[PDB]
Amino acid sequence: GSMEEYYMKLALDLAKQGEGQTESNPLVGAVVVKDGQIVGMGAHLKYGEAHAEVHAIHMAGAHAEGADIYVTLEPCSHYGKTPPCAELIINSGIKRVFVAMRDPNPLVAGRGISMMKEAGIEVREGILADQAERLNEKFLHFMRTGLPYVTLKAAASLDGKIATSTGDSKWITSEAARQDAQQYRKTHQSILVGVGTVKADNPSLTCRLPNVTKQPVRVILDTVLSIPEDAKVICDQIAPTWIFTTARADEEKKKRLSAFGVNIFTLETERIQIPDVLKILAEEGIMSVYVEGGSAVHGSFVKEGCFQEIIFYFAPKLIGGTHAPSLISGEGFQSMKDVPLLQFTDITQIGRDIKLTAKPT
Amino acid sequence: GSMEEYYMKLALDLAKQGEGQTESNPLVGAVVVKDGQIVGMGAHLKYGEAHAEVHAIHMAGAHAEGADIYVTLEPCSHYGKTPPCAELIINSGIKRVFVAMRDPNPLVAGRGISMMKEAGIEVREGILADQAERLNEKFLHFMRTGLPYVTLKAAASLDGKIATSTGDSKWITSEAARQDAQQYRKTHQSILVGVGTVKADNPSLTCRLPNVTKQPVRVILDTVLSIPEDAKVICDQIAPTWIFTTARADEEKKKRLSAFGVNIFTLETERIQIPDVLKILAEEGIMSVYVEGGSAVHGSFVKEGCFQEIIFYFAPKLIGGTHAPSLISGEGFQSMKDVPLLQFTDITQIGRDIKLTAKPT
Amino acid sequence: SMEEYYMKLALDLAKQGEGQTESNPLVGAVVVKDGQIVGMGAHLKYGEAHAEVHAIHMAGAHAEGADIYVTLEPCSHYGKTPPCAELIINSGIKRVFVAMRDPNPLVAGRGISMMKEAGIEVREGILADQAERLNEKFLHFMRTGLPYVTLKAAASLDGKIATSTGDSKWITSEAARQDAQQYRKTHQSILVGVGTVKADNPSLTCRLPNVTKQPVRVILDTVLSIPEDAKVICDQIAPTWIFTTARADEEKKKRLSAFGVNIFTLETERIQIPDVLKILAEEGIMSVYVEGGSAVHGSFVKEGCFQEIIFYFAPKLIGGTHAPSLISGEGFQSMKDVPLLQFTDITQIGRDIKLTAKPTK
Amino acid sequence: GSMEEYYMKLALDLAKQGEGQTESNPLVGAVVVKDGQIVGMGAHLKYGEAHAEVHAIHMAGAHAEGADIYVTLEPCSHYGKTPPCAELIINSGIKRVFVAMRDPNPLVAGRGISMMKEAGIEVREGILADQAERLNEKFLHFMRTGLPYVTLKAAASLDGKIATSTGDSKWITSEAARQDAQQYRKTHQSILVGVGTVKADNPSLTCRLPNVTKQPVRVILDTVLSIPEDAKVICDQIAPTWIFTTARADEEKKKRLSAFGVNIFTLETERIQIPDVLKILAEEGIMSVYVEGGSAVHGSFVKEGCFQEIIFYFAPKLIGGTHAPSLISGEGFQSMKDVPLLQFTDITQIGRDIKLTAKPT
Ligand SMILES: Nc1c(/N=C/[C@H](O)[C@H](O)[C@H](O)COP(=O)(O)O)[nH]c(=O)[nH]c1=O
Ligand SMILES: Nc1c(/N=C/[C@H](O)[C@H](O)[C@H](O)COP(=O)(O)O)[nH]c(=O)[nH]c1=O
Ligand SMILES: Nc1c(/N=C/[C@H](O)[C@H](O)[C@H](O)COP(=O)(O)O)[nH]c(=O)[nH]c1=O
Ligand SMILES: Nc1c(/N=C/[C@H](O)[C@H](O)[C@H](O)COP(=O)(O)O)[nH]c(=O)[nH]c1=O
Ligand SMILES: Nc1c(N[C@@H]2O[C@H](COP(=O)(O)O)[C@@H](O)[C@H]2O)[nH]c(=O)[nH]c1=O
Ligand SMILES: Nc1c(N[C@@H]2O[C@H](COP(=O)(O)O)[C@@H](O)[C@H]2O)[nH]c(=O)[nH]c1=O
Ligand SMILES: Nc1c(N[C@@H]2O[C@H](COP(=O)(O)O)[C@@H](O)[C@H]2O)[nH]c(=O)[nH]c1=O
Ligand SMILES: [Zn+2]
Ligand SMILES: [Zn+2]
Ligand SMILES: [Zn+2]
Ligand SMILES: [Zn+2]
Repeated sequence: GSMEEYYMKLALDLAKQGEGQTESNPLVGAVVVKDGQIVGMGAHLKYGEAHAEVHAIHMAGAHAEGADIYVTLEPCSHYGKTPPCAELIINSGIKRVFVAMRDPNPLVAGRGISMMKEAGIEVREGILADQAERLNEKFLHFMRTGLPYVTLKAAASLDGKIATSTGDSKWITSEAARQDAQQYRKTHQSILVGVGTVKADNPSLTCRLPNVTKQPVRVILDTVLSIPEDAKVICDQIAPTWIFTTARADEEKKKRLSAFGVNIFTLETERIQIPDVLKILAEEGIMSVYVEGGSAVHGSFVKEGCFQEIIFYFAPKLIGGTHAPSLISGEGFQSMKDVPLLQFTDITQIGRDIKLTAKPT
Repeated sequence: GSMEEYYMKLALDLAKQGEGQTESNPLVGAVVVKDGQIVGMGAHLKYGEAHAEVHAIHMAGAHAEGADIYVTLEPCSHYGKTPPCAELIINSGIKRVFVAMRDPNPLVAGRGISMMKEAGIEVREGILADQAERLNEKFLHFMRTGLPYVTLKAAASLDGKIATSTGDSKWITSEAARQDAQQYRKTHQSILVGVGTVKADNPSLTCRLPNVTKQPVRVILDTVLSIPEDAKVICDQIAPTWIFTTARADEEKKKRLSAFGVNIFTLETERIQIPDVLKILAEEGIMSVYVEGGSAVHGSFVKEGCFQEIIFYFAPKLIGGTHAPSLISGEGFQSMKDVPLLQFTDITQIGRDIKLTAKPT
Repeated sequence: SMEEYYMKLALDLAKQGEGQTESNPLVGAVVVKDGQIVGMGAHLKYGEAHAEVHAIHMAGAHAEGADIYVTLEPCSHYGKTPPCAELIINSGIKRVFVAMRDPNPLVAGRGISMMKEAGIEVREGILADQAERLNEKFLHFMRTGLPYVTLKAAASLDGKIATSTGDSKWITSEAARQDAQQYRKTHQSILVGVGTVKADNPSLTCRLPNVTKQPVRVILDTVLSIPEDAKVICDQIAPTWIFTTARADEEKKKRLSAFGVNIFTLETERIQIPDVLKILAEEGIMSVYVEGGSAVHGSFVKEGCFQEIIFYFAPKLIGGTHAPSLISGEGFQSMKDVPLLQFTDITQIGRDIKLTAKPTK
Repeated sequence: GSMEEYYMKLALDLAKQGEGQTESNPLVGAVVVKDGQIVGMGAHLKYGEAHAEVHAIHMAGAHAEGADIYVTLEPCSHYGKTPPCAELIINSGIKRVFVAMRDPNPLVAGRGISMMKEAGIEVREGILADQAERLNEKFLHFMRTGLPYVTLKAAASLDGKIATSTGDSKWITSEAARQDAQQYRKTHQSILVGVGTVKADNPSLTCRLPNVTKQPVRVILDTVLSIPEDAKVICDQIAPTWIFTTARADEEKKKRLSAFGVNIFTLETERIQIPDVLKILAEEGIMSVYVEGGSAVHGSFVKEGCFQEIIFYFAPKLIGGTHAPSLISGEGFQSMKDVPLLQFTDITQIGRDIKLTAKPT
């Protein structure tokens, strides 16, 4: 093993400790070494609070002076919700710093390294950038593309059906699978679904796990605003509800809905385009979207190539039926030469079910 | 551990040396031990020829006197193509017999143990029973139930499509996967497909893997003989071809295909009944069937509940589209409370694709 | 179990302070609030903030109502600053998880009761074994009052530490000697009899990639016949302490003191191991890595003063009736008087085999 | 991964089944393959009985005509206890022959391969020669060197003492490891010790494992024939007892013992030389010798380099004692550069003891 590597490693593991506590902020670890001895360690633990460097340097005490510091992400240079870390590093008299990777965030891009270099501080980057990458996939993708990180999820029988030819779907996959699916209602800032789902299952789309601290944004794709006005996603006040329609939506009805706190987004088109929906979500602050329902909705996402992750749960059952609804509705790909290739990322059993996850290639 | 278990293990390993050589006969092994030494070893190597016991007892010679013998399957007691092995055992002076499991057929079951018990021989049962069962899974099924061991095989995209909405399916699963499937055209006595597949692809349905001892019987399902005599099995019958048709199956055709070697069967009904087909083959000495033909065919087998194994190859590809052929078509179950629950027995990544195999409860 | 997850994190945090705490034990601490990790800490510098202090300070306001996991009983005495148990009480923490109690019989349980008395819930035992391993040597020193002793020896497969001519330069491999180097990092002192210094003139220094400190080199030299030009007396690389008796020459002791050598004069005719151990403890040496000295080893064994024994065997055979064996000296008279040890580990390093054993109770 | 070597692996496995029934004869296996099918199998199961090729060809019946045969050893062409199998192969109609390795008996070797080739049989050879070599390690050694295959076994403390300075040896290693030691008194044709080991233990050197059959030859090294007139070996009558002595052997006493069944070999040297006794022993048919003698005896064997294998049993104990006897005494090597390098073969714990086995390189 290496020594500069052991330190960046410790920083990555320190980073993991904030997983799911930092909301929109990324996971970050910081470890200060002075005279070959660890004197400070830190991690971003809570959104809106001290960053990793702040904790590490404050712990470092007076050994901060002339010491080294390893950060999994480049020290921020902006005056946002927290003061600049780059500034804290230079004002604490840190000799040299090691950054695993640059913060793609528009208002920090490379700016944090320049701010420390011009102050004489030696900056080195690259150490374990691969794992630093695996640490904040969503945040990163969002900062680099401007579009939310999209995950598509569906449950189905082993022969690919999502219900019988009569629409029965009461028990396709076990409770263990459903419970596993709930994790995603936490790693994602929003749950996305078509109104067909609301009309059919009148879901709560809210997370029913333990660490309830910030319900996810519930997005509804409703082309002609036919959503039932009595629906949970409208009269439960449990979480933010955003609906996307077109000019074909009824003005009066549209006024009644916002009266309940629902935020409507009227698209200047005839058929809700997925790409416009994503861009708008990104612009409102949504960094991740968990697309749960609408085989047609999944179809639009798959056809336009707007997904980073695909997650299917297969049950050891066979539904059959020529007219039984399949996993992906909509247009579809004409011939094989046009169908995109994906790669399986994880195959794991959950109860009696199988969970296959794949990603674009 | 146990020495008894070692001998039975050895017998089991000897039995396998005849795989794919014993035809309809089950694999069987035997080892004779005298005064703690191995003096005889044997297995069934050729159909219609000596059984394991005949080989082992011969090799043992005078050592068979007062010795023990371990056999994987109950020693025959009838008069097929070899005199009763129980008699051979009795007259060799063998004192004790270790039997893994009894004979499948309900009429000849235990008749062997009884004879030997009558002659004063000690018969022990159960040692490595489970492994003996796996060695002749299909055979044991045939005898025990009176019907073929059915295996349904299919390959589809991750979203369960057998082809694009425009019939294209030229590239779904990897060649490595297509290759892994060939191992089934070797372990099954028959391969079954529907005429739909015949005219759509014009398959050979022949085992290409290195072993070429005999040709899996090519069973085709037709209803009116729309099968293009212009190709496939018809032309150059590399192996036996059997077609199941219905009364209204023309006349000049029915007696025209018999002109080659095609054995045409004709069902009474107007609707080809699966349970009738499996019974017909069971009569024809076919002990196992490998079904890969059309989604409809699989649908029938599934609705009828006539299958012991399901093997699905999933490619990391999303074909999508409504009207894109799915894995199983036809009737299917309308109520989710009527969908039979199966169990996954093996997950295996093959090339880029995933191989799922489930068996019924 | 989240309990174990948090203690494990506290344990891993404690490790970061290895070799940086002098006589202070390694300790980790993590503060959890509403299911979230809000504070982390470990003792990193001798004479500086304890783990509980870093963790609690990081937790900030979140400490109120929070949970804290600590690998060792929080101190409870009143020195320059408030004890850690008092800190916890003040911060508003409602539950404490302690892996193990203070080793000092006079303090054990003191911090616990101090915290319960303030209405705080205290749970003990979580990962005690690991918390025990973390400070093994420290714990032993604190419990018995003597240093933790490891005896190490390299020898041919037949028990010889050199040929009959004294030739021993490399019986074991480079890899094996490099491995043994590790114990020079984990012990505060390395010990040998003068014989080793006369025969091999070793430096007895720790030459690992990272060495912020050198272990005290202790020499047992009855008559003070050590060569004044030996490395241990001239390299100035590490402290060198010698134990002699009254037979030692005063002017020589003066010459050696001028070189920085620490000489202890025992009031006995022979050097007693129990006395040197006692004097080393009085000087603060909690661990001793004993190598050179078949006679030295013999004394440590006959007196029963070792906690662990490590033998490196080489795939070699050196004969010799006069070749030196592993443990010279008196030895046990009868096989019923020989204490039974227990193999703790068996590993192969390069072409050699490393065996470690510890006595039994 | 080829069928070519699968068949040979099989033959090897078949041959393994006669282990410890072969006696002097080597374990051999044969597989007859006709038109891609295993039609016959065999192995040498009993001494003086049929060779592998016999059983296999018989079982192959008429399928032997124009078939192949894989043998783990060159088919014998001489008339020993049974006729020539090479003759058999030919007269059977078999055309190809795969031999794994040629015969060791120089005069009796080569012929087989030649005898066959002379009949038009294509003889390929070398397949799995590696495995075939370990199968009969001792046998091949004896035939290739004319010397017995030697094994040195010893049981000592972890510090290399085989007794206390009092001579007390009342069990260093556990009974479990003592029983593990018995296995060798079953696989070696003779067990050897020095007279010292007799007039200080009066062992019987007899075997005590189920199915004892023949009892190994007991060889004693007695320089002056001072062996006690009454000793379990002299008068037990359990097993043969050979003694090697010199000129200084009392003629009277020599005669007495000869009347008791003891065969005496007098050497014309002043001291007994291992190479001479190993030469005599081979001449008398002894192919292997288990040496547990004494440290002096082991020293002689090591010094001469007269051993193929060394097995040491170490107990989790420290005996100590500068005068306690060591593992290998005698002259031994003066310089580490002179010391021969061995290689660790196997490391296995037996109860609380450790069993090390090594071989010269
Ligand atoms: N039918 C199945 C699923 N289907 C469930 C529906 O998608 C349903 O709309 C959501 O679970 C509603 O979320 P909630 O009311 O807010 O807790 N999901 C599964 O994982 N397996 C199945 O078998
Ligand atoms: N289209 C695919 C499959 N398609 C299977 C079809 O039924 C096809 O007609 C038969 O496999 C043809 O057999 P033959 O080699 O001509 O004798 N099967 C697969 O495992 N993967 C696919 O992509
Ligand atoms: N004789 C052998 C050993 N001998 C150990 C002696 O005590 C030797 O003086 C020290 O290891 C020298 O250490 P230094 O590098 O000068 O600081 N130790 C080993 O690991 N293998 C052997 O063969
Ligand atoms: N002393 C020990 C051994 N002692 C080995 C001696 O060679 C001893 O004479 C023989 O094992 C005696 O066998 P028998 O009485 O003739 O059946 N061998 C061991 O493996 N462990 C020990 O502790
Ligand atoms: N969490 C984190 C960083 N976060 C960077 O700062 C943004 C958050 O800024 P703020 O509004 O002040 O909280 C986020 O967008 C990211 O680009 N930087 C590094 O200093 N170390 C840290 O631990
Ligand atoms: N092959 C085999 C057995 N086969 C038993 O006999 C049937 C075959 O009978 P036969 O027509 O005479 O070959 C098969 O149905 C099974 O129940 N029995 C055991 O004696 N040992 C053997 O090796
Ligand atoms: N056991 C064995 C062979 N044994 C070879 O024959 C010798 C034994 O001869 P015999 O005295 O007749 O049993 C032995 O020295 C070995 O070299 N040869 C091969 O034919 N196949 C066999 O299975
Ligand atoms: Zn910052
Ligand atoms: Zn039979
Ligand atoms: Zn404290
Ligand atoms: Zn032969």
